[PDB]
Amino acid sequence: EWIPETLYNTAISAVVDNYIRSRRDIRSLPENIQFDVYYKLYQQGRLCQLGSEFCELEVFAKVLRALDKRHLLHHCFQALMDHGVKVASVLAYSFSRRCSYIAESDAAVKEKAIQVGFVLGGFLSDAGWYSDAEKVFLSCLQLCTLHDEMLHWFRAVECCVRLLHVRNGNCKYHLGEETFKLAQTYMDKLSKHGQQANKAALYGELCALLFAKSHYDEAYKWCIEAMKEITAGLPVKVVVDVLRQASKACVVKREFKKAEQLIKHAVYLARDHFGSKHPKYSDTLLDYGFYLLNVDNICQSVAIYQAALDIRQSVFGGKNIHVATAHEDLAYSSYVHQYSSGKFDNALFHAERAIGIITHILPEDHLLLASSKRVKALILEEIAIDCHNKETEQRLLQEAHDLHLSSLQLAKKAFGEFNVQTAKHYGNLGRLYQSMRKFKEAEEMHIKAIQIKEQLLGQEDYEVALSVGHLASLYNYDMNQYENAEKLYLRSIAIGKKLFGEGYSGLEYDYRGLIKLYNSIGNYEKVFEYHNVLSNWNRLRDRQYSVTDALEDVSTSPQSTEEVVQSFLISQ
Amino acid sequence: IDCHNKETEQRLLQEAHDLHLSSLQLAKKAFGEFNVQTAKHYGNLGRLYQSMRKFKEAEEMHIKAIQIKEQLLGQEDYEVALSVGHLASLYNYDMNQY
Amino acid sequence: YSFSRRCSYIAESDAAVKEKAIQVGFVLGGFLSDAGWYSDAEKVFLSCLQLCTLHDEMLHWFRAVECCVRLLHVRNGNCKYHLGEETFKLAQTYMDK
Amino acid sequence: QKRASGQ
Amino acid sequence: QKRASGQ
Amino acid sequence: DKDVFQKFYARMLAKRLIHGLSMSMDSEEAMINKLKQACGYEFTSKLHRMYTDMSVSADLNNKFNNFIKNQDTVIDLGISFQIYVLQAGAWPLTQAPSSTFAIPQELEKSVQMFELFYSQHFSGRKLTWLHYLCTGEVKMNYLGKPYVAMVTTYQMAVLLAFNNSETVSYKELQDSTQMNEKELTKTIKSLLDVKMINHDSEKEDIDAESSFSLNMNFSSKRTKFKIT
Amino acid sequence: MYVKLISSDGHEFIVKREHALTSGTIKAMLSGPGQFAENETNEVNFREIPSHVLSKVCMYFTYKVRYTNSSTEIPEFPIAPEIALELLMAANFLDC
Amino acid sequence: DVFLMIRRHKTTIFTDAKESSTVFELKRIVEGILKRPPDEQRLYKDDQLLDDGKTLGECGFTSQTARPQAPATVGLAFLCIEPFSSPPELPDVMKPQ
Amino acid sequence: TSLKPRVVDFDETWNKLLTTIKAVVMLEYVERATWNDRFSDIYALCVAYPEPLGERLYTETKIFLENHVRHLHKRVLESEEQVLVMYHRYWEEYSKGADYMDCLYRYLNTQFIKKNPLMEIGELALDMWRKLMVEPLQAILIRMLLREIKNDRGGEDPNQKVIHGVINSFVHVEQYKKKFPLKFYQEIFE
Amino acid sequence: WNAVALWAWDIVVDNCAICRNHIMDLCIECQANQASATSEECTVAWGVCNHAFHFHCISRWLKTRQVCPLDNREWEFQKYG
Ligand SMILES: [Zn+2]
Ligand SMILES: [Zn+2]
Ligand SMILES: [Zn+2]
Ligand SMILES: [Zn+2]
Repeated sequence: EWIPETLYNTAISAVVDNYIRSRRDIRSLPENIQFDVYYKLYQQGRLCQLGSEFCELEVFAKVLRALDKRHLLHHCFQALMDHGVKVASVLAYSFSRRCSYIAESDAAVKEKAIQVGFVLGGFLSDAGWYSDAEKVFLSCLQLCTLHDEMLHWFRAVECCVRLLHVRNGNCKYHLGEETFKLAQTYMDKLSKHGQQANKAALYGELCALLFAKSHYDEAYKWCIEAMKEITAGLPVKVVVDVLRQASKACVVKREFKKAEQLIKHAVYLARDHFGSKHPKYSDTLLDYGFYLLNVDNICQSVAIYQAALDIRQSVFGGKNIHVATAHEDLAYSSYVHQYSSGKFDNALFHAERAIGIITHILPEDHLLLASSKRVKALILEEIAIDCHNKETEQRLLQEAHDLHLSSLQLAKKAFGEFNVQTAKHYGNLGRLYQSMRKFKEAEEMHIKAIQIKEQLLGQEDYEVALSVGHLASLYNYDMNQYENAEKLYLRSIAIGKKLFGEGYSGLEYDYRGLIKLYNSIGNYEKVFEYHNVLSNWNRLRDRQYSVTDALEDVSTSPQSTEEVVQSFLISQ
Repeated sequence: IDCHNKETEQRLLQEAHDLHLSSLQLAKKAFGEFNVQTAKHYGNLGRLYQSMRKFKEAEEMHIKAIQIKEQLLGQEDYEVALSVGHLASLYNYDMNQY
Repeated sequence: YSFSRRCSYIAESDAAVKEKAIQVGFVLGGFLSDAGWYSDAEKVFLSCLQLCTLHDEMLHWFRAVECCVRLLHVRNGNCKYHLGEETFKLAQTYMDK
Repeated sequence: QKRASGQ
Repeated sequence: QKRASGQ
Repeated sequence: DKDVFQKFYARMLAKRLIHGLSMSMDSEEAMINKLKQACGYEFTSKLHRMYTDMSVSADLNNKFNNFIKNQDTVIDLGISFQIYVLQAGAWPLTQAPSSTFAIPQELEKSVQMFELFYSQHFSGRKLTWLHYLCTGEVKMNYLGKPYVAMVTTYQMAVLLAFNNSETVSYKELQDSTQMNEKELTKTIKSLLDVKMINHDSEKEDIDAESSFSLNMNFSSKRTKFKIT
Repeated sequence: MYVKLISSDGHEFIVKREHALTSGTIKAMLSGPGQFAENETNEVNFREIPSHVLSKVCMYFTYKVRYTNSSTEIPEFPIAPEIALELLMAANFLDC
Repeated sequence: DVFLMIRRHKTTIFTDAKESSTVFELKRIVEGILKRPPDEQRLYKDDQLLDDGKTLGECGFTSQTARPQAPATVGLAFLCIEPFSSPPELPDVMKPQ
Repeated sequence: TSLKPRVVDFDETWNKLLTTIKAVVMLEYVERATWNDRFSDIYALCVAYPEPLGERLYTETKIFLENHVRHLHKRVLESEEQVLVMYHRYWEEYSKGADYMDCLYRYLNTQFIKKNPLMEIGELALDMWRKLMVEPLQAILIRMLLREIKNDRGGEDPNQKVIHGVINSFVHVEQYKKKFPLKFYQEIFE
Repeated sequence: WNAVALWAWDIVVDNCAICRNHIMDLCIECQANQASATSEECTVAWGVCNHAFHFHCISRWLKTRQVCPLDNREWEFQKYG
């Protein structure tokens, strides 16, 4: 029944127990034994004796090369940062000091301080501590750009493409633009000497930067060059990153046919080369649930975010920015899923968790807090309208008002006034004011959002059409201007039928809006007409919607890497 | 009892019901059926049922608690007095068995 | 856990080392049981009791009784009542002998 | 309060 | 309901 | 210590009810009901489940026989199949027979039919077959007189393997049922005590080499009896 | 049937074949030229493992084979603190 | 079951003999490795000689003190048994330098 | 002594490993001293201070296996019409040497190959074989095997050990590929 | 051939996570009041997450929270025993 424990683990439990008398002699052990000892220091709960050994680069750089057991490390590190020890900040400071001490030293020694810099930067970027992986990459870039040889050119290019990711992920897009300009200059200098390096990762990261900035046309163009730059010798992680950014740009560009294949191949490749419980696979699922949510397949989306949050809780502890974004995405997909049913208790918990995390690891004035403050308030308004107590709904509306105004202020501070994300915030706040009996300014908020979306998204986008339907529903039930509501319903229904087939989820809400409007005016023939149309929509939805798990749908894709990129290039 | 809401009242009654039943399960598993603590949980659950307007279940729980305590503590005890007072309050105010 | 491991290691020694270990265990178990960590105090008192069963001297019997009386206090506070009767039976066995 | 104190 | 979902 | 009495009473009630011996079915109810009145329902909740399991079993076997009757194709089990369903949370006979058993193909048709029936009649109730609580009759027509004896499922597998061939190697017998040898030593000695199977091997002891052959000289005083 | 182990200090430790099969690298020791029939039984010499840690490894072998898939609460193997570090590298080298 | 090692100044013979395997079976096991018939070599223990017919159980050599994790030792002479090359000592840390 | 991670120059140690492997792969009598020295030295090779140089050891190890298989491929090509028997015996010797290598690269397989991607040392020899011996001669070696199977039924039964010592060769080289555990045996011969 | 079959619910875990009782035994609500009156309908209710509890427990659980107690996922029934 009881298998005897191995000699290795018993000696590990003996070295750890005799830890203080042999603390300095552990660092002379093999890196495998070193990681096993420092993991036993975490299993036993000796977090304070581990936060003084992982807090030094003489030890941490000697344990980051445990590539077989790295997820365990991601659990230890995320414990220490949750414990109280600022391991990320102290590791960044130690690396900055080491780089300053090495800058005048020999160039051969300088490169050994870059490979240690790359592994530590990649780890601290994977763990979600971009703000403390930014200093590591800045020191790496400076140390590489002190001299200008070909190897230093390549190292500077790699550090530039890595530093854009840790800058874009921290919502520092303005510095990301300058970082990309520096990368462009460095690659131009490299190409002027006849040496060309693959820039697919750089272009995909720029696509992420612009998609965050909501420059969808430019993001899609850079996606086109990124997919043109894809080769066969690239590492799989770079390919997955490029495909994931390609998918999440093509979805927002409303090209659901190509983005479907892109994201399915991305998920399949992440599952094969990495595993079912890898952080990169978790990110691929988190951006695959985005695609599934934006192609009217809301329900399956919840089955993907929950399959992407559960990977980032097993790997990234409990207080992380990578589990915070998974929480906020699952808090929003469940919010859309249970919009009709009113089952927002789960979607509220997954939104308070993201708020309680980002408010703890990020400052108040951070854009990532704005997105999570949004979703929590959208669940807050949906609970409030279903709430019966007038004081409860009043205070919930006030809390949602505070959350939307804070999110809008943050979005205006970072993005600007005429951006798509700010327009989405305006539309959400207009819906909130409609729920708050402030209709006169609610119509103004909807009009401002519609104008901002039209200035950028045009008349053929679904994002503007959804707020058009929101404003028309405001007009029908609470403004009585039935002509504007009718024309905006017509535009929204036309766009929805053009894009999302014939069984789009909001089409039912639009049809009920038309039915109530036509009942209000008095014409009772078109009431029966659109009642029949609503029944037609219901039967199409019933005979179209099939409950199929997405993970088994992507279980074995018969399409390889070359075929996907070839098909994407052929389509463009 | 004090709150004038109805949905909030029902939710709080259900929460108290879950807490009482989990506590009763823990006491019943670690102590057995024939102990004073299990009977106290029975009596508290009966009082809650009386608040939950489940007067048949309330009198059933109170009868079980009184029987358990009387079998153990005898026919006279302060806890038995509290239990019979609770059952009398149930009878003379809710079930009208005077 | 550290005290249990060191206790199991120095169980094979003379009476002086065993006395020192049992006294360290008494003060540590008294502290942990006083702080509240009853579940983490049995693991110390069980090791002390294991030390007290190796020899048959008078002081060893008396300190086994002390282990069995302190070990009963860290189980009533932990609500391990099904083991408290066994602990009392062990203590009264030691008292009878 | 219609009944005595809880047990 | 009377209004569509989020965006 | 009334708890240890319930545990002791459970083992004998399980043996009394399963083997079919009982003075009267109503007396079992009265004894269970008297304890329920004398020590509370929780004391006899397990015991009451054992009694009601037999009561449901009579009703269930009517339904199972009705189910096999109302079949699209003609299904015949080929044996007087009898089953009682027992709740796993009440009976004390849950001693796990983790030793793997290979039920013979003659009786494989019936067990598969009941699994199909119970899967659709009741949802979520998996069936665990306690093969060492089952007994059945075997038609011993190999000798001159068709002797009738009661053998268990464990004994049935050994006897059925001897129907086609008068001698069966002990190596094949232990691999036909693929279970532990130590149980088979006391399994087959019951047939040795009644001399149902002759000791074909010259070795006095019983091992894997001890191949056995049918006993044609076996005589039974009673036409119908039970092997124990 | 038996195998003899040589420490780095010249000691000799003789233990059964199945007892020494617990270590992964001992199986590699006895897979190639280490067999040499049964002239002096299977023979293995370590040029880096001292005598005390090899004695502890052999005692661990005895503890492992005796307590393999036991139905009783196994006692903990006593790796004393003064040898814990040396035994840890030995255990990892031997893949015990 | 009694676990022990046989050391003649350079070797170590781990064995798993029972209590009935007093002496002669142990010497047969030794014969199974390096011959050395009992007419020339006799086993020893802590500067004492064990009789061939004497049972090991009664002479303070039971299975309780002969666990595989820490087996008792017996000498051999064809005594000056060499030590096990004792490990380097480690600082006590709590000592005042 | 000194189980601690030491520092050692790769030149002499890799030369010693080269000599031992050259004495192993062709199945020669290898002394115990060299065998145990290689076991105790590959450990220090994989944990050499300060940077564990297991990657280098893997690199020159696969380079040596590559050039050895290339030399054996040239030895097969320089022989004509008798490649079947020499190929069978060379394959048996090389498989035994690959098993001896997998046993010999014990610590590097356990604590460097699994951490990385890279492939197992024991199947590195098999992969190098099947990609440099079998792959260029995918039809030369089966040129006479397929016709003798027809000759077996009609007029000339072949030698049993010659025809069976190669029919299992294709299965062994795909013992690591999970996706194609037996497909290559069907693909190239069946 | 008389045979004995121990039927049981095919849940791998033997503990209704809401009431801590064994999955085969009556729920804590059925063992509190309905113990002396009537106790035969206490079945199990599975879910999409395949975490099955006592039907009297999960239905009692859904009166306050609409999530599976083990894993905080949305609760939709899929099978009843
Ligand atoms: Zn701390
Ligand atoms: Zn329950
Ligand atoms: Zn129930
Ligand atoms: Zn669940």
